[PDB]
Amino acid sequence: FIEDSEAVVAVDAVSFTLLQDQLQSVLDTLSEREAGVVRLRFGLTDGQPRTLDEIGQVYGVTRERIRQIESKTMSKLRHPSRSQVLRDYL
Amino acid sequence: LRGSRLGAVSYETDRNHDLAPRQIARYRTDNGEEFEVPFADDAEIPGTWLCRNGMEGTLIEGDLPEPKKVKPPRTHWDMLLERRSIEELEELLKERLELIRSRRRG
Amino acid sequence: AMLDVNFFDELRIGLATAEDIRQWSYGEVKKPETINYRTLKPEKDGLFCEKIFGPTRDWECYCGKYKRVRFKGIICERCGVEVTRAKVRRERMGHIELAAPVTHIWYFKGVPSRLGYLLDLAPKDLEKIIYFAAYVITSVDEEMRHNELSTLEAEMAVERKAVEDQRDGELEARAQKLEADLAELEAEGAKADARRKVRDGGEREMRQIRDRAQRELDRLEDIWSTFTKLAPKQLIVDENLYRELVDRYGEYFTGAMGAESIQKLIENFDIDAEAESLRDVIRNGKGQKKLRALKRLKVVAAFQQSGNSPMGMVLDAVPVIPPELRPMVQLDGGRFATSDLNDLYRRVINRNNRLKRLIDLGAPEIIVNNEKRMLQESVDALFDNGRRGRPVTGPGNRPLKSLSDLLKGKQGRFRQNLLGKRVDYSGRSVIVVGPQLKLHQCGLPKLMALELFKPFVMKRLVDLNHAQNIKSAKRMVERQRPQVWDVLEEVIAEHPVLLNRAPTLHRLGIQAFEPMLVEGKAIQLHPLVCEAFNADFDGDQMAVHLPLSAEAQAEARILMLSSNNILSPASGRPLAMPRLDMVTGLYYLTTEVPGDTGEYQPASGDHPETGVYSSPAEAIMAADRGVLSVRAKIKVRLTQLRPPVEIEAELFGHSGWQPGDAWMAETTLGRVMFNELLPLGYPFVNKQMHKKVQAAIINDLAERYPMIVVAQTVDKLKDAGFYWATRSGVTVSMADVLVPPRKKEILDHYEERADKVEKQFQRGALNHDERNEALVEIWKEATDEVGQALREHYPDDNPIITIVDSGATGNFTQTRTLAGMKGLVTNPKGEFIPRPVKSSFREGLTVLEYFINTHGARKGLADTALRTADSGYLTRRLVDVSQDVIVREHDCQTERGIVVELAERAPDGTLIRDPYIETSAYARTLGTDAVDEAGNVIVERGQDLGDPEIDALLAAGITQVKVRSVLTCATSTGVCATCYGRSMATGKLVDIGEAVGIVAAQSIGEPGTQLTMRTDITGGLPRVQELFEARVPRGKAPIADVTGRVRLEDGERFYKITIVPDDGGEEVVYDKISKRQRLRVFKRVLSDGDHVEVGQQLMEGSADPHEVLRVQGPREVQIHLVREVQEVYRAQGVSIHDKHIEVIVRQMLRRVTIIDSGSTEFLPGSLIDRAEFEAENRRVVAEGGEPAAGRPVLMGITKASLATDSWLSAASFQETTRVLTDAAINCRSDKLNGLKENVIIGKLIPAGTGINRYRNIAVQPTEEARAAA
DNA sequence: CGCCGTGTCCCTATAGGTTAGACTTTAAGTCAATACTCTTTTTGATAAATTTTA
DNA sequence: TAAAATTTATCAAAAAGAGTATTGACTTAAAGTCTAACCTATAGGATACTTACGACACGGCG
Ligand SMILES: [Mg+2]
Ligand SMILES: [Zn+2]
Ligand SMILES: [Zn+2]
Repeated sequence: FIEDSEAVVAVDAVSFTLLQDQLQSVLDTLSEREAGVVRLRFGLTDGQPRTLDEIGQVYGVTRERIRQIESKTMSKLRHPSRSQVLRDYL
Repeated sequence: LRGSRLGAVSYETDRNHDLAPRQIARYRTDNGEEFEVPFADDAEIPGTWLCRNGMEGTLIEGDLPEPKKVKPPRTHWDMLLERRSIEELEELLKERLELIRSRRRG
Repeated sequence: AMLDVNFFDELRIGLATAEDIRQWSYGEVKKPETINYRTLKPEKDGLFCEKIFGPTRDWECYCGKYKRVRFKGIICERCGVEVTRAKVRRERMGHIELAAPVTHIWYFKGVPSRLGYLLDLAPKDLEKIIYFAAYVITSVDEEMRHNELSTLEAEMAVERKAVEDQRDGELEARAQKLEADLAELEAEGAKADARRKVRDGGEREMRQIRDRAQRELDRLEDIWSTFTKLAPKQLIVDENLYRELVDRYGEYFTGAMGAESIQKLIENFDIDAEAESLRDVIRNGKGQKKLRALKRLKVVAAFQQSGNSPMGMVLDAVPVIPPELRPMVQLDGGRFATSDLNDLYRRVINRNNRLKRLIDLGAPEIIVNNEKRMLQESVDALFDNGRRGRPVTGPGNRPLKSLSDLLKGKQGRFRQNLLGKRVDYSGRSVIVVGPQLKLHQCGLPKLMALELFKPFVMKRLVDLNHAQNIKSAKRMVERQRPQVWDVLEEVIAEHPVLLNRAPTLHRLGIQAFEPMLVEGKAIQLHPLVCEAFNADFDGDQMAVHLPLSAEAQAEARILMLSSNNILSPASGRPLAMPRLDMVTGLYYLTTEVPGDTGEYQPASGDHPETGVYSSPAEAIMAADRGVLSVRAKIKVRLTQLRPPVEIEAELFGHSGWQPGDAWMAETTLGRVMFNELLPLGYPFVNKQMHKKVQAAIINDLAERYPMIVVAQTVDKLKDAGFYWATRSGVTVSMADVLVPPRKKEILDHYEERADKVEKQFQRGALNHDERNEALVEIWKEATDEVGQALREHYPDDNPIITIVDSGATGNFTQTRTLAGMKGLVTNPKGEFIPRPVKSSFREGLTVLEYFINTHGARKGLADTALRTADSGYLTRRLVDVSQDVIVREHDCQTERGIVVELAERAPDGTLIRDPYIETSAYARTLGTDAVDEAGNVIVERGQDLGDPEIDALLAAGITQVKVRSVLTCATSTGVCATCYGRSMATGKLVDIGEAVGIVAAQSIGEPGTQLTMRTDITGGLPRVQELFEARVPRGKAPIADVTGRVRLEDGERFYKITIVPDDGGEEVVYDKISKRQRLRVFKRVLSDGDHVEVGQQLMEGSADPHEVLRVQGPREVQIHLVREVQEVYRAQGVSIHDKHIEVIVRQMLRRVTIIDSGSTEFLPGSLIDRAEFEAENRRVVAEGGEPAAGRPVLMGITKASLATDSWLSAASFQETTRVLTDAAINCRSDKLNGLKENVIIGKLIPAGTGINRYRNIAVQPTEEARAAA
């Protein structure tokens, strides 16, 4: 009679898969620089979260430029067009 | 009632392709059995290891980096020697020596 | 394995060596630590160590260096935990390197002691050797001990001579003291006794002193005799002797104590030589020695053939079960929850650690041996708690739960969750009757179809753009937002839902219905499946399941859909037959009332007939107007109904096709309206729809027409039945329960007789029991007379008697008790109370009479509960026995077969039909042909033999047909198809995948419950049980052995019967036949000089199937068992076709017993399958010919199950410990081919849609349609 | 070979280890001034198709 | 029956932020490290006490 409060919720796992897919599509709407900065900044490609200096190094620019592209991209995604699609997962 | 073994669960695809490359290291046990221990590439490989058998096993690669022996557990001799002096046990030894050899000569 | 598939094809048990153990383990536990007290993380090298047993967190090592998937398969170089998924802790095992050997508790203490046979020692003797209480010599040479002996008897003579130097020193010293007694006694003036009291004291001193010397000399003589007779492989006590023997004879032998010495014993045990000696003994020995060799011979060859080297009994390194199977769950609040395997493992580990410590210190033998004993004790406790001593308990003195108690008894896996499993996608609810659904449809409350199909509706209302994604759909559905329902109808249509009831007594307890969303919260069930489900509406609940895969929904839609499963599996009578209310409606619809409104009278002269009606349409119009009653006799002119056979042959002869033809008929309007329900091809009926008539109609209509027509016709009958049951005016009012005017006179007439009987008892003319019997008979006569007067009093339109004589429900006795007399009421013990009750329930009983009625009814209720409980046991056993009778081949092509009685001859001479033909002859396939008076063939070989052909046979005038049966099917594993005949459920031939064994078991053990007892032959369900158990009958009765006349004699207070042979030489004498019995009556009573049969029954009663087997072969016992069981089932009026009982009986008579071994492999008294026996004889006729002599045996169902080959099912049955241990000893290999072994390991069962003839069919578009596509 | 009974299912002293607590570095983050060129927006500012008027 | 008039086309210019940086500056997050300090594992203590809490099968007997 002991519910294991750690089991796979079934709907949670499939929901996470759907979130992965939808987020991937939305990020693919971003420009190449934008998609790259987002994926690296939030570790969507290897699970390692790269920080601003690493991202500026692998793109060969200054970290201030990386942060500006970051802010611009975030604001673009906050736009309801590509936002309301992902609201429900949260 | 609701309980759960103290722990956690993850929901991520088990990608079998893009991982961190491993590096199998051999660790010979005292009896000599070999037990593979996969290690990552950029990873300081230890000379010794606790193997799958459960006894300490050293690298098949030649390292032999000092046994690092420890002080012996206090012995009965240690617990006796403090309270009593060597010369003091000497007279008792001679008493038993004469006792048993008197039995012998008899 | 580590990686698994569904191709599992052999589960092979076998003892495991420690060499296999330290290669299983992924580490080694060494510390008795469970989880840290403060941080609540597992310990290193403990019982939960992540390095040994794998991470507790998905893709995280202990110290947290690697914490993601990209690092997988690697081991972190500092905390040592291999980073991987966190369910390996379900599967990785450990081991414990013991410091000293230890032995099992299963192959030693469990009766019989397998080790005890193995090493040739008794169990109690070994229980002193492996618990450190007796030494053992492991080997010896003694060649030079021969010469050393001579030296030591010389030294023994020297020692005993020194002893005698001491002894004559005693003699001399006490002699001097005794002459001092002389010199101080005689010299002095002491009393003559006193002066010699010292004399006696000294002589007594020498007596006790020579006792001292003599006793120590016997001690030395004993030790010398022991050394001379020192010999190996024995049990020795007196450790002191052992010490003296060793330290004087330290060479010449080695001897040790405990589990290491026995390890050596097994090391120095040669199974080969011992086995040859055992063969020699069993071949040449006799009596007890031969048998003791046999049982030992069994286990020794078992080890020899397994090649398993019994070392598995001495358990070195001990394996540790994975942590997750023994969880440490933390119930919220901090209260931890162990699993009690943690505690036992901790005990063993603590004791092993302490033993290692003591060994290092070098403690005296007392402490080390005690600790080894405690290790052994705790290992034994862990592998089984409660064996070899009192249970190891804990808090609340509750016994713990050793691994065995997880795999034994009723709470082990092998008698529990491997039987039943909670399932997702399920629900239940209370049921209500829906007289609007079709037979296939069913109701389903919306609030229960939105939480069963929730994934389907989620997907669907995502696809229709009502939700942005899945999460929105889940929340919306959970909030029952307006448009979920509209989608729910779309996801429901054409998707079955199995509707099960509990108890699932028989096969129709689960059926598949197409759901139909209905409001409320009660599952609306179609009323015509109540008979199958045994579901009244007093608050029954049913469980809705949900098939998911394409195969599952196809299964429901095709196999289990209600419309297809109309007929019953047992006797083929319909179970969608309109019952109860509908039957009353149809009766009232089709009954005929003379003198009703608007009859046909041919009276003329003044006016015409005024009875004819041009069409049933005009008849209905005249019925709506108050002219025509529905039940008046009229002459209609029909054009859409087929006339009966005689009228068709009259008006049309051969080919009257109805849709156009016209014909008149004198019937009632009700019967026309009724026959409009039945299909067009069916002839006109024109009867009064008694329930049996409707049973016959639906049986014929199901035997000749497709199934969909049957379903639609049954639905139409249901509708008409309800509609005309409302109009029938069947009510109950106390003005409508008429009492018989002539009751008081009847009661006075029988009261006078009761009074007279009581007077003859009061005057002492008869004893106490006889007057009770007389009163019982008188009041039975009174009950019969009151019932008869009541029956002749009532009219026919009385609703109570209308309900009864319709066959809707209720027998006539209940009417007799409602009005008239209750009659005799039983004792709590079973006898009849002689009062008796004389008031109807309409008149209202008095106090005492109600008390007696309570006696009866309460006992009845308790008995019904227990009877249901027992029916369950019988069904379980029958299913176990007949789990492996599944139809394999289309045709065994055999020619043998039983004969059928089939309308025995009349004395005057006719063909009177045998009443029980529908259970014994129908649905069978002939092996021979029907020929008569050297005429033509009538029915050829292999025909279904339904009703029309039976009518043809009875018309042609034959009485016996030789028909096939599942008793003589010659297929190896299970029956063929043509032997099983028509499947009683389909109406067609049985398929090639059916599990007819399970259908037979269910159909036999289902109609129990309602199986009463009688007023010393057992005559109910226990009788059936003792028949199938093949017990010796409670009322054993003698059976003849050979023909001839009888030697009848009435001896002292009981009988004496003997058979006069006609060539049987020795006369069989039956002496001790009691006076309480009765002689058999047949045709007249058994008279002296009467000619008896070979196996004629002497005493009316019952006989033991073993004896009739031994006398009259297998055929006779099969017929006897079938007849005897069907006698019970006919007595209760339950229709069971004989082929089910024949399946079970065929499962009884498989094996044969070995009376002569021949020279090949077969122990006498052992029971082996017939096919194996014949194959072995076929093999051994070559390579030198010798037959093993076999005799047929009849064994009960339980014993038949006990001899199943598969250890898995065998253990799942009962006695798990014994089954598993013996299977292990013999390295048993199950093939996973039953329908019970394949329901455990989850793969596909070899029956129905699981066998490879159906599971591997290939489906492809046909080339023509594919090209058109 | 049969017949039966009964067995069994209180404290101190060392030492290590732990964390906590906080200072001087990093190393990663965020703000703001200028700056440079450039597709595109955005509002502005003149030309041309559809409707008013005598 | 033709203008005087009311709205679609095109850029001029500013700009406007994008396409894009830089640089410097300030900040903090951490974090590495030094120190502090506080559990926790570990061991050692001296009159004398001395053994607790219904059936199935095998072995004996006849
Ligand atoms: Mg009920
Ligand atoms: Zn680690
Ligand atoms: Zn057959």
